[PDB]
This record gives sequence, structure tokens and C-alpha cells, in this order.
Amino acid sequence: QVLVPNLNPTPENLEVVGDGFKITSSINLVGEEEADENAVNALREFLTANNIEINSENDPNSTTLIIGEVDDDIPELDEALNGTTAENLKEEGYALVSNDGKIAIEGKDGDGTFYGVQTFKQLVKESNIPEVNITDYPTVSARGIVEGFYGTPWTHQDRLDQIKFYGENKLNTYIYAPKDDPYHREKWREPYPESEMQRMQELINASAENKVDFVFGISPGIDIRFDGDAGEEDFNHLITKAESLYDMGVRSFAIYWDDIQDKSAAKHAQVLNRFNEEFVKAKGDVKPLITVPTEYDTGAMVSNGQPRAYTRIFAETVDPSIEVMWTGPGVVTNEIPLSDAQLISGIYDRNMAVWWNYPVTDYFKGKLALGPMHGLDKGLNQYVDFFTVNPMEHAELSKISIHTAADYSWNMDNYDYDKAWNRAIDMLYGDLAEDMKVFANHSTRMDNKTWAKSGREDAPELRAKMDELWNKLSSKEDASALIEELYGEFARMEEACNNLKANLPEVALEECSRQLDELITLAQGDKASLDMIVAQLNEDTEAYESAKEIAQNKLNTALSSFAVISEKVAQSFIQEALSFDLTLI
Amino acid sequence: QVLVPNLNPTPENLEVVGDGFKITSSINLVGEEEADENAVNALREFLTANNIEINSENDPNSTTLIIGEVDDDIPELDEALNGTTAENLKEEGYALVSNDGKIAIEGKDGDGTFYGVQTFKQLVKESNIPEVNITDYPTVSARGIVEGFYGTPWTHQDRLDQIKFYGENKLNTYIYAPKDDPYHREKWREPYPESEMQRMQELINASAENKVDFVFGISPGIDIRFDGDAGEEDFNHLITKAESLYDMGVRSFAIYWDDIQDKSAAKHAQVLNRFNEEFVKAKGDVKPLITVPTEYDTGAMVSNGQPRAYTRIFAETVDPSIEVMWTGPGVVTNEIPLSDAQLISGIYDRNMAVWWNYPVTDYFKGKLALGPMHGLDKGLNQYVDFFTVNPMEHAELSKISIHTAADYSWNMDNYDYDKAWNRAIDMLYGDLAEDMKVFANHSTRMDNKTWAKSGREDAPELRAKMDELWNKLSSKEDASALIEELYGEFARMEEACNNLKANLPEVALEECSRQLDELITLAQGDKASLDMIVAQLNEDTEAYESAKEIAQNKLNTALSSFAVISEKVAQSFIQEALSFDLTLI
Ligand SMILES: CC(C)C(=O)N[C@H]1c2[nH]c(CCc3ccccc3)c[n+]2[C@H](CO)[C@@H](O)[C@@H]1O
Ligand SMILES: CC(C)C(=O)N[C@H]1c2[nH]c(CCc3ccccc3)c[n+]2[C@H](CO)[C@@H](O)[C@@H]1O
Ligand SMILES: [Cl-]
Ligand SMILES: [Cl-]
Ligand SMILES: [Cl-]
Repeated sequence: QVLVPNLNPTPENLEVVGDGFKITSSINLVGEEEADENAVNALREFLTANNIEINSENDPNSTTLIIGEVDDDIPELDEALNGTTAENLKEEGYALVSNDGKIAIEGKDGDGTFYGVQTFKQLVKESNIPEVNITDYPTVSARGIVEGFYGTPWTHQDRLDQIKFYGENKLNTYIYAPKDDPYHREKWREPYPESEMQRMQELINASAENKVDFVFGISPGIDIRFDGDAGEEDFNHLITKAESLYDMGVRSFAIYWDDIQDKSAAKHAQVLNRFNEEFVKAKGDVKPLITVPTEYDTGAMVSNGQPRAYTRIFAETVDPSIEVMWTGPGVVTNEIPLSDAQLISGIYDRNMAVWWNYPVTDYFKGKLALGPMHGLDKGLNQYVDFFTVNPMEHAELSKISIHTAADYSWNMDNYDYDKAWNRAIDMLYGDLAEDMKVFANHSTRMDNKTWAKSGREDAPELRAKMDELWNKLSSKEDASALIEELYGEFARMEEACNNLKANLPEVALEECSRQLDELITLAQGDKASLDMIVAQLNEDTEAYESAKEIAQNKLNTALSSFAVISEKVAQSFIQEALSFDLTLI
Repeated sequence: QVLVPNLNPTPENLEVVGDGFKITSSINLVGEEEADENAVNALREFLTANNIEINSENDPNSTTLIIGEVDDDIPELDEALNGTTAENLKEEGYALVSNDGKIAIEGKDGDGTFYGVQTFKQLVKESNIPEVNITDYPTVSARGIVEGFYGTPWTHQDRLDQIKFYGENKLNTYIYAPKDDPYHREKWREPYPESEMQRMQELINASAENKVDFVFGISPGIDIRFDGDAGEEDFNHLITKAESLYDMGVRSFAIYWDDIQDKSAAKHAQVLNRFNEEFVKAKGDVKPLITVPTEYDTGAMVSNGQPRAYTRIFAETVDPSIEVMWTGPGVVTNEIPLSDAQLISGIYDRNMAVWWNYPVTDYFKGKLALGPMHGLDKGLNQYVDFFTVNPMEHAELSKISIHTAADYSWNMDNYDYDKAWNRAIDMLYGDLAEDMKVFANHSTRMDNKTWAKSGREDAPELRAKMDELWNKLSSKEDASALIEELYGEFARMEEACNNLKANLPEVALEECSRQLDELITLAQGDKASLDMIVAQLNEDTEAYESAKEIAQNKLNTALSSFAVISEKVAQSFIQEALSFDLTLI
């Protein structure tokens, strides 16, 4: 009878109180004079998009929408809320009540009001809305993305689209830090050309319109000089560089020390402290300084329960108000258990920031990382106050994983990776969701075979059916039913990928066409591998020898291609099938 | 001056009691006419081959060999042993004392005297013998090989040479059960043709001369009938077949029920019991009957602590005298822990026989299994009294692993797999042992990528070095010295293999030429992999692309080839290097 639509992030408190109601083609709007401008703009936009007019004069027979903040002078807001408010209720928190023709939205601040509008937009389908009482606020207070990868940086239009996407999903933090922007790191002293400054401006305006904090990152560590007149000259270059962005509206800064040879911990921190003093504190409206030290994962930072020398000196030197990011137990790592966050938090005795290197693929570019947040302790917020993911150079397909990060960082305690992953693809993909899940299911696990591994395993259910096939065959048990089933699975992989090639919008298709072709090749090799097994069981030598040729040729195509998908599953199945001797008789 | 040479098996109690001495050009021999016939005949062969004559006549000044059993009354033996004796040792035990120009060999029985001679043969080098006090006896009472694999059965010459090899290493059991001998299984009812029988006579005679129990296996399970007249006809067929081999001197027999679809536990065990009664006991001089049940690995036999339906019925129907074989926790598995043997021995209420599926490679024929007995509990004799290995269709190279089985089963408590493996190769390959070690080190681990896995990991020390390389490179640490060390290892892999190709005797070379060429190919890819890494460090794109094309080609060659070696080490390393992105900035 509505119902409650898919929502992201999952609201903290949601109660269904009624049958639901249709929103009139024309509404009455109250409070839009005092409410958060940004919030109201996002409301107007949605209303316009959905062919909903705003009444110039009040109308009894119309759906009424009331909007404002807690301390705004708005009587009707108090009334339609009927008891529950956002009072109450941390920063970015809000209350939403839909009941019998009225919709009320109240934020603790303007951010909350904006976010209340985002939930509203998600609640309405076909002008119908469920009847609910919502109170909501984030688990973690900074949530977002660091564009911090190697490779082709996101285009200006990519970033503008990403920023709207963060706002819509309650993500409030975007860190500008592309390794391959020359003015970010390689030529960090050099000022941005005019045309690129105008683009930053648009990005900064876009961030503000969406209640996202734009963080200007800089990475001087390759060749910054520390002592004497050169240290003076270089420190001034940092100040100059930050000022140009500040003067455009930037109020958040990051200075980064990763991926460099120099491990002068005291000098790094001293730079951070001087910048913090002469810029951050001196400007007065600037958020805490953000940094990553040269040791940034637990393997690098810690030896036998104790901080290594670099980490030790850095921790003892960097001012307490500076946000320090770390990536977890490893740079690209399976999990962050609570004990790791506890370890690092105690070392720095401060709440930590997380730089999560997933879905980034810059270290294994042939594979797309399409899985949810996976391995992050649901209790991490005890030690972590700031959470960001490093995405792929592929902006559109990063939205799947980013979508889950939004849910993880806003409602951490109830986060369910499988449900969040499904919900992400449903919400992003529409009619194509079921097919996109088939494909993406095979492309969640990242593994470069050495130091870098993270993500949910690829297609775990299918992997379990494959194992059971081998179990039955080696036990000489009848596998006819399981074989018939696996034909069904392989045919479904291929059909799903074909539907995706024919119907994915180009923005999506351009990022994954090769991996799609790759999964089809694999599915075909998997099918032929079944043919090979079935021939061996039928003692049909010629059907063997013909199926095996196909299987091997598909595996060889898959191995020689740039695109990489389903290594431990669709790919490995062929290898397993070719290594299983059923000619033993 | 003079050290104890490599011995196999490791004697139970050995002590160096002096400096050693040289045996003269001719000796006094004493006890020949009373000591065991096969022991003396083996002794004479050795004396003839090492250009040592026997006095006519006796004295000077000439070294004195005295030989016999405890049951014999030879004074010189008693004087020469000086307190040491075989009197209190188990069957197959012996005493050897070499001191002051005397060598005394006393067996507990004729088997023990023979083994005494075998130890003597290993003790003498260039006429020099260490002065020692040995008492010795096997841990496990039945120690041998079952030729029980699928594929081309060993040739008749193969078998004769194996049987002598078993003698020399104190293995006492040979089970004749090749899956693809028609008359063993496919045509189990049918008599062997005459020329086959003559070959069987030779096998039987050779076994007797080398104290080896020749065990005749029959596998009637595919199509044997049990009920009514058909069941009579078929039972008599078993009798006819056994009689024919008994009539030539066979006194041990096996009836195998493995790898069939018929799970008729009562019928199987009834056939066993009927044969035990009408053949084994009726003859009086036939050793206990040996069997394998259709369920023969713990996974197939047991469901949480308890026997499955078939095993329950088998265990409780089969006569207590019958030796039952099982393979361990799985058909081809990592280990047999004491707890597994306890569990299975519990169900059958007796000491078990082991059929150990290593070094057999019938299920993964591209790889040679050249490693030691690995994963078998060193206390297994508590529940096991019968130990055999299923070897490769490649008889010559099977000797490395068999050699280690001889040590494990004879001296279980002191069994050290690395040392036994080293000794095997030292003792078997002589001048080529160091090169053979390099190559064989890469070919210990069996793994069909699904249900079958067993053996020591391939080249473990190189694997750790590889691991340490990636840990340093991903921490952006200086690895120049290790890089250099690994260039040395890959070069030495290629060198060893080249020498093996040029100098292996043909009978070994014909079994491993393809695998030699595989390891060379991979060493070359490994070397190209290092070059590829070094180029990326130097930001030399041309050298990188060039080394990369080579490393990829070498890999693809190895992957496409029938021969398989060093999957997780030499081969994996190339895959690891290719996925390590060092072009990031
Ligand atoms: C801010 C750091 C936590 C960090 O992750 N720095 C860089 C980083 N460093 C590393 C490990 C060291 C390394 C090895 C090879 C090439 C470049 C870096 C991995 N990463 C990320 C994933 O590839 C990459 O996106 C990121 O820009
Ligand atoms: C007597 C049994 C303990 C036994 O191991 N039987 C056969 C046996 N059965 C099995 C498992 C069943 C099987 C699976 C696939 C193909 C053939 C048999 C494995 N093996 C051995 C290793 O391949 C093979 O040498 C052996 O002859
Ligand atoms: Cl899990
Ligand atoms: Cl193809
Ligand atoms: Cl029958």
C-alpha cells in the first residue's frame, strides 16, 4: 500500500504509522523563506522534475509541505511534527513526518534540513508517499570520497556529477587529491592556470550547494625542503597554494606524506603544525588539518605492538587537532577489525580518519571493483570519526561501492553488506538491476596476487556449487542435477552480460564493455567445460576432445585479455575442469 | 677416517665404537652354510662386484666376516659380537658389529640376516668400513609398494628392478594391482596367458630372493555376481584365479572393492570371509587377506565420529584376521594425523593397513611427484601395522619418494622428511645429486586444483624469498641485494636442468625431459620478471615493455605445456611480477 521505497542511507529511526497518501499535483509550501536555501533549492528541483506545482495562495484540498530548522520561527512545523522533533539530535540530524496530507522536515541545522529533503525525494514514488515518523543522523560525522588514485583523474563533469551524487546520498566530504594532477604533487609549488581555477570554483560552488566539504589536498613530500631559507621558501609556497583556494571558498585542507622516500617524521609534523598555526588557526573558519603520514598502514606503522620510529616521532609531534588518516592493517587489506583501530587510535590518542583503498583499482586496472564495503568493523566509530574511500578512475561504476559506503558511514550498526550491495544496484540500475547484479557479482574481489587484497569474494554461491560438483564427481556420485543447474547458471551469466551490452547507458557501458566481453567468454568456457565433463562420463572421446578445445580456447582468450573478472570462480572453474581426470578407467 | 656413509633406512641403534678399518682383498667368511640362503647369495653378489675374494683356507691378517641367526650356534659370531645380540629384537631385526678387522652379522631370523647384509653393503666404501655397533628392527611390520595406479603398468623389467631396490632398502611388501592390467579388473575372471604366467614366476622368484612378500591383488567389483548359481560361478572364479598364483608360490592375496558403484557391504564382506575360510585357512601357509572397502577414506567412511551405512556393515561383517586398507582423511590428502588412524582403527577394532596415494600422479600426469613421505604422523604405528605407497607409472623416478617411505616405515620415530629426501637423492643420483636436488625441489607438491592434494610444498625457501621481495617492493624499500640473490637462484635452476639433460642416465631422463624443459622455461620467465621489475624501478619504459613481453611469453609457454612443475613458486612468481604495478607515477 505504498510501500516504503528503498532508502540510502538507512535512516536511524523509521516507523510506519499509516496506509500512505498521494501528493496533489499542486502543493502548499510553508517555511521556504526561513528554511535552508540549499535544502529548499533541492526541493524545488525535485518538485519541478516530478511535475509538481507550488501554490501561490494556500489551498485546503492540497498536500502541504512544511520545511525549516529547529530554531526557526515556524508554527506549522511544530504542529505537523506532532511530538517528535530534531532537538534532540546531533549535527546533520533531522526529523521527517508524513501524515495525512502533510509532510514536515526539520533539521538540527541546515545540513539536516538538506538531508531531510534527500530522504523525501527517496520516499516519493508516483506522487505516492508512505506515512512515517523519522529521526535520523549519521554515525560518523565526516563521510566521503578521496579522489586520491593514480591514473587518469576524473573529468570536471565527472566530479560535478559525483558531488550531486554525494549530496543525494548524505556524503559530506570530497577530498581533491589526484596523484596525477601535476599541481597536486609533481609540481605542487606551481599555481593553477586560470582556466583550472575557474573549474575549481565550480567544484567548490557545487560542493556547497550539496552540503559537501571540499577538501583541497596537497602532496609536497617528494622534494619539499625543510631547513633554512629553502624551507622558508617552500613553506611559503604551501601557504600561497592554500590561499588561492581559500580565496575561492575552500575551508578544508589536507597535506599528505604518502608514497615518498623521505621519512623525516619531525619535519613532516612540524610543517603540519606551522601550517595549522599560521593558516588554519589564523583564518579561524577553517576545519581541522588532514594528513596521512609516510607510515599509514599498521604493517608500516607498528612492529611488535609498538610504534616504529617514524610513527612514534610523528604521533608525538603532530598537534592533537590534526586529523590523521590510516588505511587499516595493510594498504589494501581484507578488514579493519576493531582491535586495529584501537591500536592506532591509542598510538595517536585521537579519533582516527580512514582512507579506505576500495574500490580503487589503480594497482590492478583490468578488474572493476563492484562490491560493497566489506571487512570494516561495525563498531569502528568508537575509534574513527572520519571515513573516506578511494574510488576507481571509473567514476560511474564506483557509485555502486560508494553507495554502500554512504550506508556504512551513516548507519554503521545496522549495515548489512549484501543487502546494501543489492540496494545499491537496484537504486542505480532500475530495469537493468537484476542483470547488473549477475555481472557485478563476479567482480567484487580485488587481488593483485601479492600485497593488495580486499573485497567480498566473487560469486560465492556459484563458487559453492562448483565445489560440490567436484565433491560429487570425485566421490563417484551422480551429478546430473547439479550439472543441469550449472548449465543454467552459465547461460544466465552470458544472457545477463548480453542484455547489459545492448541496454546499459553509454556512461556505464564505456567503463565495462571489455569486462562484459570477458565474463561472456568465461561463461562460454564454463559451458564447454561442462560438455567436457559430460563427455568423459559418457565415455564419448570425440565429444570430449571437441569440448576441451573450446574450453581451452576460451580460457586462453580470457588469460590474454586486458580485462579481468571472476578469477577464483568462472575462470578457475575451467582450469579445474581441465585438471580433473575422468578418463581414469 | 672413517665416517658412516648415508644409510637407508636409518638403523634403530647405531654407535661409532672406533676409527674404522679397511677390509682386505680377500676375507675369511664364516657361517655361510648355516646362515640364511638369500642373505649369503646377496652377500656373494656384493663381494663379487666390489672385487673382494673369499679365503679357501683362512687367516692372515685378512678381514673376517661372520654371519648367521641367533638360532644357530656359531662361536665366532658370539665372540665377535661381544655382548651385543639380536636375541631380544622383533622379527626382521639384526645385530651388526664391525670392530678390529671383524664384521659380525646376526639376524633374529633369516629376514633379519638379509637386512643385516643390506646394511653392510651400505656401510662399505672402497673397502673402508666405519667401526660400529648396530641393533636394528622395523617400526612397522609390513612396508612396501602397491602398483595400484591407473595408466600404463610397469614393464616386467621395471618390476624386477623395483623388487631388488625394495630388498636393498628393507621394504618387504609388493602388491600387484595395476588398474589397467585387464586380467586384474576388466577381465578379472580370465586366466593369465602362459607368457604372462612365466613373467609372474620370475616376479615371484625375485621377491623371494629379496625377502619381499609378493601380494596378488584381484578387483572383481565392477561386475561380480553374488546371488544363486551366478554367485557360485563367480566365487569359484576368484578361487581358480588365486590357485593359479598360489601354485607358483604366491602366499599373500588382496581383494579390492574400490572405485565401484555397487555398495553392497554385506556381500563384499561375505566374499572376503568365504575366501578367508576356503582359501587362506584351508592352505595354512597363506598370510592374512588384504582388502580395500568401497568406502576407504575417512570422508567416505565416517559421518561425525560414526561409521556410515556401508562401513558400519563392512566393519562388523569382515573377519578380524582380514587386513583392511584405508587412504587417510581423503583419497589424496595432506596428512594422516594420529587422531584419524585412531578413529578408523576404532571402527574396525584392529590395526589398519595404509594405502598411501603418493607419489602416484595418475590423476595429474603432467607433474612428477618427487618429494618425501610428508604429513604422516610419526606415531602412526600405534594403529597401523601395514604401510604401502601407490607410486607413479614412472618407475625410476618413483624411487626418490619410495626411498623415503622405506625410512619412515622402518624408523618412524626418527623420520625427518627433509633429511630423508636429501639422503634419497644423494644415495640415488651420486654425482648428479646436487643438480637433481635443484630440479626435484620444485616438484614435490601434488595438487589437481580440486579434490586431490598432497606432498611437501615446492621449493619453500625460494617461495619465502619471493615473498620477502614483494614485502620490500610494496613498502618502497631497497631490495637490490635480494633482487640480486634471486637472479642467482633462477640462473642456478636453468644450469642444474641443463646438466641433468646432458648427464642423466636415459632411464631417468626419459621420464622427466618435458618437466626439465618446463623448469628451464619458468627460470627464464622468472629472470625476465626480475628484469621487468628493475626496469619499472628505473622508469625505463622500453626495457620494461621488452622484459614484460618475454616474461608473459615464458608463462604462456609453461601454461600450455603438458608438463607441470613449481606451480606455486617458479610459475606463480611470474604471475605475481606481471600484476605488481610499479608504473604508478
Ligand atoms: C594515501 C595513502 C594511504 C595511499 O593509499 N597512497 C597511494 C598508495 N600507495 C600504495 C602502496 C605503495 C605503492 C606501491 C606501488 C605503487 C605505488 C604505491 C597504494 N596506494 C593506493 C592504491 O594503489 C593509491 O591509490 C594511493 O594513491
Ligand atoms: C584402492 C583405493 C585406496 C584407491 O586409491 N583406488 C584408486 C583411486 N580412486 C580414486 C578416487 C576415485 C576416482 C576419481 C576420479 C577418477 C578415478 C577415480 C583415486 N585413486 C587413486 C589416485 O588417482 C588411484 O591410483 C587408485 O587406483
Ligand atoms: Cl564473509
Ligand atoms: Cl572468445
Ligand atoms: Cl548379484
